[PDB]
Amino acid sequence: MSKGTSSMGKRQKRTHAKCRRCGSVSFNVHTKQCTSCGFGKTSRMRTYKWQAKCKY
Amino acid sequence: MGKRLISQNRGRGTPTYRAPSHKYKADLRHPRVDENSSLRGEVVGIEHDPARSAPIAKVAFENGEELFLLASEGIAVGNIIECGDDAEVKPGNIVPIGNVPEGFFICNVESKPNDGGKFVRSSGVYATVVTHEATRTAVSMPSGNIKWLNPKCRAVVGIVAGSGRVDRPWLKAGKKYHKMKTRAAKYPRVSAVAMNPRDHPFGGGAWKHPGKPTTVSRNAPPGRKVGLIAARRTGMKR
RNA sequence: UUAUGCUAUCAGGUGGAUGGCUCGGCUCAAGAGCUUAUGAAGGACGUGCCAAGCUGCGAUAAGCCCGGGGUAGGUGCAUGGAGCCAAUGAACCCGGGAUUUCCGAAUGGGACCUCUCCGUAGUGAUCAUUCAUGAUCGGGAACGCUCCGAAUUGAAA
RNA sequence: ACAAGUGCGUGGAGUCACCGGGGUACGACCCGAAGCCGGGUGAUCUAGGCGUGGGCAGGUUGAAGCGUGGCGAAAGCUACGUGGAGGACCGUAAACGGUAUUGAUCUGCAAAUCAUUCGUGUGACCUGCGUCUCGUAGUGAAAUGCUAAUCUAACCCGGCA
RNA sequence: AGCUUGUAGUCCGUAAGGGAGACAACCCAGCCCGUGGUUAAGGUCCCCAAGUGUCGACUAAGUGUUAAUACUAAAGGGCGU
RNA sequence: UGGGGCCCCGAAAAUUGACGGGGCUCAAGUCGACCACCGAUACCACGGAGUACCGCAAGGUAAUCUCGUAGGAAGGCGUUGUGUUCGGGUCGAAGCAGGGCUGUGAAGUCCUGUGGACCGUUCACAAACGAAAAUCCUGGUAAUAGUAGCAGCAAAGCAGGGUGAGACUCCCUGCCGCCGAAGGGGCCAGGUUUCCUCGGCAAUGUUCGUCAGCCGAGGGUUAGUCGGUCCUAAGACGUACCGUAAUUCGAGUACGCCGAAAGGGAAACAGGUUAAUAUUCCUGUACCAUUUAGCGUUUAGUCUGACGUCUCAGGGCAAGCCGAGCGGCGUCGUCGCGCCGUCUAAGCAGCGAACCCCGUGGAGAGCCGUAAUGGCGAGAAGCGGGCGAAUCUGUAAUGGCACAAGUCGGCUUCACCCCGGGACCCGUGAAAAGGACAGCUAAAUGUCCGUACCGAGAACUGACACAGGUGCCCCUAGCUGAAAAGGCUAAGGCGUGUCGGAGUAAUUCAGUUAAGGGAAUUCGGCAAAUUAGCUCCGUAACUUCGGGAUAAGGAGUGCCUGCUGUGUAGACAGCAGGUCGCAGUGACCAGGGGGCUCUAACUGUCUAAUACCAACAUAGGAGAUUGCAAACCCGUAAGGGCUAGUACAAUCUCUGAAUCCUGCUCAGUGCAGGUACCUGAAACCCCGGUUCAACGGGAAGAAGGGCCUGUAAACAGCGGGGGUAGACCCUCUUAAGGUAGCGUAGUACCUUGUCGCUUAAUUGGCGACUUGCAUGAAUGGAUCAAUGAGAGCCCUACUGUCCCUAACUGGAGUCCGGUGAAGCUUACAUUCUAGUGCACAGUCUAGAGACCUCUAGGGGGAAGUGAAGACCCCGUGGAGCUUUACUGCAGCCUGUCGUUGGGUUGUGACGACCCUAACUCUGAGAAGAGGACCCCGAUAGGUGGGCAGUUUG
RNA sequence: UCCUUGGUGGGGGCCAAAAAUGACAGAAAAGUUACCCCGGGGAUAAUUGAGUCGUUGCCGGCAAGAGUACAUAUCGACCCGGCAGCUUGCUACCUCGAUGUCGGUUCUUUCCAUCCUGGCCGUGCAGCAGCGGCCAAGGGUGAGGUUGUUCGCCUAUUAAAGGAGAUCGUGAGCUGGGUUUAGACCGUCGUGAGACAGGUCGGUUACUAUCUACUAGAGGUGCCCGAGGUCUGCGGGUAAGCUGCUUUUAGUACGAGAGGAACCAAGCAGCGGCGCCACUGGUGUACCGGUUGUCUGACAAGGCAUCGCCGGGCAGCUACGC
Ligand SMILES: [Mg+2]
Ligand SMILES: [Mg+2]
Ligand SMILES: [Mg+2]
Ligand SMILES: [Mg+2]
Ligand SMILES: [Mg+2]
Ligand SMILES: [Mg+2]
Ligand SMILES: [Mg+2]
Ligand SMILES: [Mg+2]
Ligand SMILES: [Mg+2]
Ligand SMILES: [Mg+2]
Ligand SMILES: [Mg+2]
Ligand SMILES: [Mg+2]
Ligand SMILES: [Mg+2]
Ligand SMILES: [Mg+2]
Ligand SMILES: [Mg+2]
Ligand SMILES: [Mg+2]
Ligand SMILES: [Mg+2]
Ligand SMILES: [Mg+2]
Ligand SMILES: [Mg+2]
Ligand SMILES: [Mg+2]
Ligand SMILES: [Mg+2]
Ligand SMILES: [Mg+2]
Ligand SMILES: [Mg+2]
Ligand SMILES: [Mg+2]
Ligand SMILES: [Mg+2]
Ligand SMILES: [Mg+2]
Ligand SMILES: [Mg+2]
Ligand SMILES: [Zn+2]
Repeated sequence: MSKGTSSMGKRQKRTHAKCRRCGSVSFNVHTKQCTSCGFGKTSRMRTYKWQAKCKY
Repeated sequence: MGKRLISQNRGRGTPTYRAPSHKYKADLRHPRVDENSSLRGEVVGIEHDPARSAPIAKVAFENGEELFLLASEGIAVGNIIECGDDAEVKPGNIVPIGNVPEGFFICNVESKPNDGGKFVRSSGVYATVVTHEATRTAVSMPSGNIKWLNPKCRAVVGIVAGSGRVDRPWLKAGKKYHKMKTRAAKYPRVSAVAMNPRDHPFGGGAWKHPGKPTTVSRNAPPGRKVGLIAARRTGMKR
């Protein structure tokens, strides 16, 4: 058995579900937090200054 | 940062090093009794405690509080358990050590009054009441230390049940594996010389050896205090 | 009639450069500058006679009503068939309203379930108070204030 | 600083622009690595712990215990039957693993698979689903192995031109 | 040692054209374009333009037909001539 | 005899070859001279260009100017646009292909063709301003090439008739086949319409195709009873408290809430119906829950839900099988057999086997039992009674069956259900909802979600219609057979593990057979071959007494006739006679065996994707820390892991079963303790200084260090030289000189050490000796039965491994029809030799060969392709790791200040003592135990590779 | 001189002297990497190649002498001069955007400095058998045990069982035994990570052939009255054979004896070459027979299980035959 195509047929399950707040498939099913908008962790939307570049 | 030791992983509290707390029957402690109070109870059954690999007695008291108790040797079903200072010095009874005659055996000793029992709890261990004084009382513990305890520290008379458990050799890695399933301990354990230098202080090299003295100081930091920690001496008895 | 070929040109194919155009973009300047529990932004689903995407709208669903402008056509990007709307002044633009499913600060409990359970019909949490009522919660391109806070790199180490 | 010698300066020409050359710092003619640091992502793969389930064709061997009978004065010795123990044995193209052919294939069926030959196959077993442990951190019966085809320090974006 | 490290001059690097079979730096030559002429180096039996050239000898081994040279064998011997 | 010229011997090299080749002999060689000619861009001359300087300009001079890399300087050409001048264009602008002319050239202008709307120029000015190249980037497109692939693991199709314009490929029929314990049936996750009907074939399908999981259109999923829903588990999430500079961040606590489509669980079955739905819709017959009403009650605390692994008895049943009758089909050369069917659910009513309980009973020179263990005056057997299963019987009885029979007996029954026993555990094998004990009758209500289809060699995942994985997850019939193995057949699914024809080489992938020899092959028996099932006889060394063991070495085996024994029975075991063959486990299936060493005890684990090992782990042994407010560890903190724990424990290490053992060294380093003396920071105190301090000293002195002691199953170490016939006086002794053992080793340089067995011969194997470059005792030593896909050697058996290859089979290849890529490539290229050239040339130089094109072949060459070398060096490039490198930072130890109070003595503020009242811990609290200590904030010193950044020229 | 002014303590400064960086035109500074990574280098090494030849292999001159005598049958000191480039060196010219690195195997070729076969000369050659030298590259030069080996030893044959070159010929041919990765053990070093030109066990061999070369098979044109047939021979190739054993010569020549040849002739054998299938052997999935298990209802006839397995075998092909 290998790490390539042999063990990639075990991908019959999910770790991210479609989040309510943003409709993106980023809601982790174990931590209960969307990794795109942060629903289930915070009221505000997660946005960081490293998501774009320094404006200079 | 060379990788943290097994002790640091255990102290962090990961699932590999956590005790399976749901497997155990009940926390063992003496029943809560107010000062100048007592309660009677009878044994309704001898069960098996996975936390200690020794029997524990299910005792039903007079106020109806079904409480698991640590089983001294010889305790049976239908026996009456008594607590308090007025309780007779009898095997299985919970009394202060200040009333126990010197030379008797006690177990599940309390560090402080109304403690619930800390010392002398393994399968078969016992303590000896050495001396009585007004503020103190000496008990010879299973290690050998003459610990000085308060005269009001309760204890159940007799040696702890399940004596002789370590007499049988393990004889097979599966038997110890099955014991360690219900334990918090990690099984099996890799020797530190077989580790790489990133993992342990003693790892690495072209051949299996520590390269440094295995007796480590008491003032060592965490992640370095391995081997023989703060040894008074080493080796077999010459 | 010398095939397979070679070189130069010509005609055609494939191809989409050059040229021309352009309702887009970028940069600079000048104004104006908050919104949200009276439920936002954002999202899911629905929504068209024939309608898949986008856009708009929300079971009144590419829409409804009222005051002003405009006036002969209208029926989105996207002048197809058949109908409909409009001189009771539409379409379109400005202003004021109505409707505005579910989630979302999401707020009666619950989310791998954008739905589900209780219905005794919902003010969840933290607060102020006369305990009538009220505040905060989220979003906003950057700017503003407070606090926490690296390394690459330069010194030719 | 006393002295005498000499240094620098002194008999009025600079300043501000346009077009240029060059030096210096900033991404500084353009492209080119391993890396270092901040914040987030990942245990659908794989490693380990836990909860709850499912599995292991068909045979073999025959531990303790028990019954009956022999041998002895006793102590004890002993045969057969029964018994169903074991990280026991053989064994499947059940399952798991992956020895040798250094065969096939190597712009493959396949970014490691196929054939024959093999190891375990009642247990330190295999495995479904659930849940947990993670980046100087986790896990590791320890190879620097594994942590989503990536590991002597992952991946994504940012410091970064 | 076609090695390494200096010194004087001249070269290649940065050097055409002509000639050594080809030759970075060996000889003529330092070179704007076209034409005519004559020479340099070197060659004149053919390949190849011009000598089967002249005089006096040597070599008999295909020796040789190889200025410089990283491209060319010595010591020794020969009543070979 | 000496001095000379040329030549000769000395004189041998590897593809055929080099005076440049032909060839040349009073020369076409050598020497001394000579003549004439050839031959450069030089020199001369003529005409022209540019440059340098001078001249106002015309122009003047240059034998004394004209080559050119890095580079400096000057002058121009071109693209796009701005200001400004002058303009061109549907009587045809830009751009594009070719061509003429000008210019040294950059480039400009003009002409021919096409085109359908803009485009230049003077003088100045700006720039996202000029490409041939960066393994440059994006796009398009070649050569390879009509080539490889469309083959290997399941070699599958043929005849007739259709449909169709078109048929190997689609449909029907027959024949021949594949799977048949999976390629069939059911469904989880996942997919998401792939499901079903109709119409098409531009793309998809490894060919075509009228076919299709494709394209287009339409349709399809119906629940009180199946699941979700409800319950709780491992474990998440929320609010509050608390922490944090702060949070969306963090452990714990309290209250909640979620967490399983395979755990628990209230209840439905049979038949019909559609193209696709069916325990859901329809027919029949039922059942469950909640609420409302009528009739009365609690027993209310228990039981059930509810439990591991192994083994086994008894009972039932699906499936299976046999005999009789009955109804159809097949066969029918002869026979009378073979196959199919002969059906019947839940619900309702009834009986109830074991176990358990109750009333009697009276059992010992012992009796009653089970498969087995067992039971008994603490009361067995026996007799009654109660509680009590699966299934069975009766009804449901009319449903479907061609309304064709439809009725009966027997055997067996798993792996399914009920019930009971036993054994094991240093494993003890879940909880909660729900359910039972007071219910009976009536009526109404039972919302929401899923329901199609695939579930995999084509519906999932791996880029794919992927030989993998997910799933072999749960079921699977007849014969053989121990069997679910393998072979042959049902049912069921398929001829789609989606290219065909053809039979003609070499070569190749996988097989069959091979005389005589039998490992002579090879690094090595790698590969292949041998043996193989069952019964019986028999079985060695050695051993931990368990084993080795299927050791080894042997015999039998079919079929037919007739019987016996055990069992209730299925079935099992055995015997006599006859008989066929080369062969009776006739195919399939199925160990070759043994001996001596090394190593590890063993089962296990391991570098997924080159290492299945002797490495890791293991039980066993030993050591160390810690009395629990602990040791060890995490966190900044709040608070935590170990821990629902307590020395028979947890944590930290070394060694690695058992057997015999484990010697000396504490000098170095480490650790622990003692601390008399020395050193030792800050605060406090005293002196000097300061109109005050900074500052300089003194006193005292914590931890730490020096110092002394213990410690080696702590890190570690355990020696040479001279003699004596080599057993002694001494050495070399900065602690000690290696004991038991083992020894050319897995360690041994010399080395292929020396001797014996093994072989004709052995750098080998084993045994012995061993002066050991450089063995040795938990850095564990020696040794070891058993085990081992481990590493060597030997014997037997076997064989195409070989002598030495041959023939045959299937798939490729060759040829043909269809489909159809990729990789190398500056250009040219029909080469061969030698030389030269950066010293390894198809392209240069000189020769020699060579007509071109195509097919097949295997690979000589293209220093063939893959690829910015991984070996070596360099880089004031990195990373990881180490440490008595440099500099630091956590952790830990300790003095002082604060927290921090009250009384007593001994001193001049210091040390001790006592108290409770802050504070800490425990408990829900009463209260209990410590207590001004500890913890905590700050500061001073130490230890400190635990961690960080760097350096190591 | 010290930040408004004056002072006091204490700092700052000018000039000069001392304290040191020895890597001495001045960093406060240890290792390891085979777990390694990255940027480059033929600016620089292992590698092949080229140059050179100390060393290695092979020789020559002069002959000092030994050889009973006698330098030169044979050996050839000292000293001197060479060739080859086949051993090890030296060097750094080519290659680090790789020329796949030892040994074996397969196949082809080349040099002669010849081991055997062929021809001679000398001898201190009686014969047999040696010894030394010259010519000669047509053929031959093998099978085995250890070792990864090259080399070397050993075994029995043999005419002999030569050496060397071809990128230490030959990995788009093979093998993978050794060396040169990642794992592990032993010993020795190092406090340690780790290292050893020490040993041991284990350890991935990628490619569809464009051009050229060769091997064979065809299609064209060129030459030519048009076609056919039979020949010639410019040329190309060969090993088409090479070598032993026995008999005869002859137990003769020679020799005191033992021992013991050659010329001619014959047969057979080893290897090589070419060809063939009467005989023998192999195969022979055409075919025939026996038989196991199972299916088609039984017999008969058939399917499948490697041709199910087993026995036999014609033709064909082929060697082990001729
Ligand atoms: Mg910014
Ligand atoms: Mg360390
Ligand atoms: Mg710097
Ligand atoms: Mg002075
Ligand atoms: Mg028995
Ligand atoms: Mg097995
Ligand atoms: Mg990975
Ligand atoms: Mg970056
Ligand atoms: Mg010169
Ligand atoms: Mg020059
Ligand atoms: Mg020249
Ligand atoms: Mg220049
Ligand atoms: Mg270009
Ligand atoms: Mg074919
Ligand atoms: Mg079959
Ligand atoms: Mg097609
Ligand atoms: Mg739930
Ligand atoms: Mg082992
Ligand atoms: Mg081990
Ligand atoms: Mg010792
Ligand atoms: Mg051998
Ligand atoms: Mg490079
Ligand atoms: Mg430098
Ligand atoms: Mg460090
Ligand atoms: Mg730095
Ligand atoms: Mg390592
Ligand atoms: Mg080759
Ligand atoms: Zn989201």
